[PDB]
Amino acid sequence: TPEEKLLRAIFGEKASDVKDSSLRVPNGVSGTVIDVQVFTRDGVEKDKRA
Amino acid sequence: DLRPLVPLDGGRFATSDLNDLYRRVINRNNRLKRLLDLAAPDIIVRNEKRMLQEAVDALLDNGRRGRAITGSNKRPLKSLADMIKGKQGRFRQNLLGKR
Amino acid sequence: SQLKLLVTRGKEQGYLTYAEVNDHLPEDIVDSDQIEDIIQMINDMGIQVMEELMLAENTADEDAAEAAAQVLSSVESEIGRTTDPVRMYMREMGTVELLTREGEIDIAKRIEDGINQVQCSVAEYPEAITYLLEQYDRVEAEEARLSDLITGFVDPELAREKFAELRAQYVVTRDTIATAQEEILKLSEVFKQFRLVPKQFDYLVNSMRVMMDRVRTQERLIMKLCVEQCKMPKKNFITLFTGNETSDTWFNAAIAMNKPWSEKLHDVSEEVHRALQKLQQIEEETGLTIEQVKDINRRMSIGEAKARRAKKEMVEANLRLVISIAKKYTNRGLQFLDLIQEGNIGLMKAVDKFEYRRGYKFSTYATWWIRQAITRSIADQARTIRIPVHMIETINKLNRISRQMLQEMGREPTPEELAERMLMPEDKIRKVLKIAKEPISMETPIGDDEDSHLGDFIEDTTLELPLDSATTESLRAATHDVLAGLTAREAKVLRMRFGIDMNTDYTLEEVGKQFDVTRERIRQIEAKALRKLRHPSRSEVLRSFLDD
Amino acid sequence: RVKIANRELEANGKVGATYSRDLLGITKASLATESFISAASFQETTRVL
Amino acid sequence: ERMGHIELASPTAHIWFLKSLPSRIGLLLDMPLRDIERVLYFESYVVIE
Amino acid sequence: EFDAIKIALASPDMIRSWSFGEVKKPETINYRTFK
Repeated sequence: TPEEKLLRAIFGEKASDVKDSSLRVPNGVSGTVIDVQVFTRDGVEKDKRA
Repeated sequence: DLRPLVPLDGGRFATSDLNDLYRRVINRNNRLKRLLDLAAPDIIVRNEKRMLQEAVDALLDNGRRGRAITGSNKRPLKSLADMIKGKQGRFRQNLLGKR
Repeated sequence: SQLKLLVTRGKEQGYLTYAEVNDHLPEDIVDSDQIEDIIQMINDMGIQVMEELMLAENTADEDAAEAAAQVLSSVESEIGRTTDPVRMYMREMGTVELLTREGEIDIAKRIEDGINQVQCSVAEYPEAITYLLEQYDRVEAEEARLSDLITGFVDPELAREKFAELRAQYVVTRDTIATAQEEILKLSEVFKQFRLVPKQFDYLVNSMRVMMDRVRTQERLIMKLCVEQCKMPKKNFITLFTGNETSDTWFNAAIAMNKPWSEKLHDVSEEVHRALQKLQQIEEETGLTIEQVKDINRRMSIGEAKARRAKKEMVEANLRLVISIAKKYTNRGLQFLDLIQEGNIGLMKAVDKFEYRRGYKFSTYATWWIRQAITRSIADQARTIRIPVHMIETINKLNRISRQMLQEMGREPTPEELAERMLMPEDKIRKVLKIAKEPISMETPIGDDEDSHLGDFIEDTTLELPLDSATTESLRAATHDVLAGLTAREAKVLRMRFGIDMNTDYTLEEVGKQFDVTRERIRQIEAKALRKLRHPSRSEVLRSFLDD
Repeated sequence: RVKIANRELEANGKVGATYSRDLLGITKASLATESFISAASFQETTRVL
Repeated sequence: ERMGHIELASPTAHIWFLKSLPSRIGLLLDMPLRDIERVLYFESYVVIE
Repeated sequence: EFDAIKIALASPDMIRSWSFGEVKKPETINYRTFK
């Protein structure tokens, strides 16, 4: 928009071309992460932690 | 945006039945225009006019003249009259008591 | 009737069960649909019907009570009253004779003569033959495709000489305008051995129709001015107008009548003289008289109607044929009557393209065209998000190679396996099988407590949260403050360069024209102001709007 | 309605209408409502509209 | 909020005003219901003056 | 803001005045680019 425009042109912090949609813990829940399982589509590069 | 067609998870859209009913009215109306401009055999034209009438009545109030059509997943498509009336309609369940 | 006692019985008891309704029905009511509709009648009035402290309410009525009672008394005699489309159509289609066992060739001969009458009717027209010589010269002078005038005959160069010969014959017919009658018969017999392109023939017919319409419109301008405004008498205008049609005596020697009506057409006198000169002028624009071309297209419309009144019969028989054929796709996401309608349209299509010259029976070929058109309309209008027809064929061959690969490979197809067995690149098959699935209805009954539906949980991804509108108005106020801490130079130039509290943000040159200074000064000024704003005491308040 | 009309006529010189009071059930005294919005709310909506 | 319109090439009776019981179309012309729905689906003809 | 709610039939000219354009084709959206 406008003046948000001016506030990014002043402090020069770019507008990132990506939106944040990460999976975060619910509100109120507080527990250790006892497991992590990663599935992938067939023929897709597994990341470092898969 | 009252009869929306919304993207779900997986690319499989989700639509209100009013799109089905508007589509069935529009196809039949275009076909009646076609047949009228072909000088078609007037019994076929009678059938087209009758089907278009039934479609407009399913659109206005389904299950009010014959049997509800249909629906695509074997359950009566809801029309504008169904959108107003009924215990699970619009005058009652979000008009008098809402979230 | 007996249903009267049934209605009063239900009103006595306050209800009506399926047993008593099955008893008290008209015995020969064999129609379950009218059964459902009559129970819906007896219920839609109230009493309510069931199947077995019943104190809820009545809901109705003194107005609709006698309405439904009247409908019941009538429906006691409703013998042939199915009253639904699919059965009404079957009735009115079986009712018509199946009078087609190689009478198709007789119907075809009827069409053959009727379509040659229109041929000779047009071909007797001078200006159309002028148009044809025109298009022979243009199509051979490269105005269109070299065969963009004729559909063969009973050869580029001997055909061009043939058409030069026809051109000579017709132009001498024009030369010898009695003497013109024999030469126009020459014209007709010399064109009678040819065959045009049906599109050029179609424009021919439409031009004849515009001739007819304009001649009748000048007819209206003649008549309605006096025959419909001054009340020009009917039979005298008949015996004088048609019967003369050329001279000044029909109007100029009729204004001198001084009759009760000839004392009424001096108003339109010059107007009907304009109509007279238009008559004779349009006779030129067509070349021959109005009467001649008029009766020409009259007999042509006779032949065309004669042809059409036989396609009707054969489409009756072949529409029984189409209701036969259509029933292989009753569960293709399309209505049965819509299937039959597409089949009927394709049937007319094939009837105008059926040929006796191969001696082939009608059904095997009309069913070809009908299966074509019906699968076409299925692929076209059976799915809300229209995928084109080739995509439907591709998903079909994918499915057909899927059942096969399942019954063989045991476990299931997969994009690797399918890209193996099929000839696709392993990824457009991915998108194909992504595309095939149907949108689930937004009124799906969810598995919840409130009778909830799938349309209640579809959230909204376009709305801006009121913490994010009150985090924009706070920003507008903060920037208006921090800009107020500045000269009118910086403030005005920054509100103008950006879109702040203003319309469209201008470029540098527009800011300069507003300040009468060149763009580089504007850039220096705005950079100066941003430098001034970057430091704290002007940056602390704006920066808190940045959670980054 | 009849009350107010014949009352303002009684103020006039003309004889009012001799009414006779009915008596309905709640599910029919509610059926007769002036405003079609509420009536469409708790009744057969198609009939009301 | 914007609305569209489909232009029916043939007319089409409003089912609310043909099955409202009494049929408003029917009780306006004083033509009984089955006659109306018999001229409707082309089962018969109806003279018009 | 607004007084009573008026109701009546709808003239075809009134229904043409409501609309912002005719609907001629039974197309919802494109299947690849969902516009």
